[PDB]
Amino acid sequence: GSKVFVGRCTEDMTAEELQQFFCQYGEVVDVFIPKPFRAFAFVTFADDKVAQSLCGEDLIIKGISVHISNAE
Amino acid sequence: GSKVFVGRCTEDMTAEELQQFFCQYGEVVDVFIPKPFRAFAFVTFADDKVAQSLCGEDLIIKGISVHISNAE
DNA sequence: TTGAGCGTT
DNA sequence: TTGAGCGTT
Repeated sequence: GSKVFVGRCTEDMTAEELQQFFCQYGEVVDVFIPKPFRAFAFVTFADDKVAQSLCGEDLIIKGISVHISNAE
Repeated sequence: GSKVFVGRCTEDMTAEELQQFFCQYGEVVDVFIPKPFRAFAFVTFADDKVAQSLCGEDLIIKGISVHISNAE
C-alpha cells in the first residue's frame, strides 16, 4: 500500500506541484488528479513505509491544509 | 525562526523519540520537553526553511496527532 | 475528501 | 497546545 489519498486539494494544485511537495518524504512515482476538478488527488510512493507515515496527517501545501489517507 | 512548538504531546514521548521523528525533515539541534508534563515540546532545527514548512501541520507520532506551530 | 482503461475467472 | 538560567541597557 504505497498510494495515499490527498483530500482538500485546490484547483491550482498541479501534478508537478504535488510531486515536488511530496517527494520531500521519498520518491514519488505517480500523481493522479481527477478531471474535472474534485478537490482530491492520489500520490504514489516507491516506498510503502513513506506512504504509511503520512496517513492521518494534515499537511500544508501553499498555505492549504490537505488531509492524507490511505488510497482504497 | 528555526524552532517549532509541538502541541498535544503525550507523556511517553521522549526527547530521543521526538528528535528521531523530526530529523526526517532536517537536522534537529535541540528538543525541549517541560517537566513536569505539560503536553507540549519545542524542537529546534538547524535550517529555518524546515521549521517553517512544518508550521500549521498536524503530524502523527506513534498514532497521536500533534500540532506544529511557531515557537514564540 | 477515494481515480482508468483495457478487456475478462 | 508557548520553555531556563544566568545575571543586567
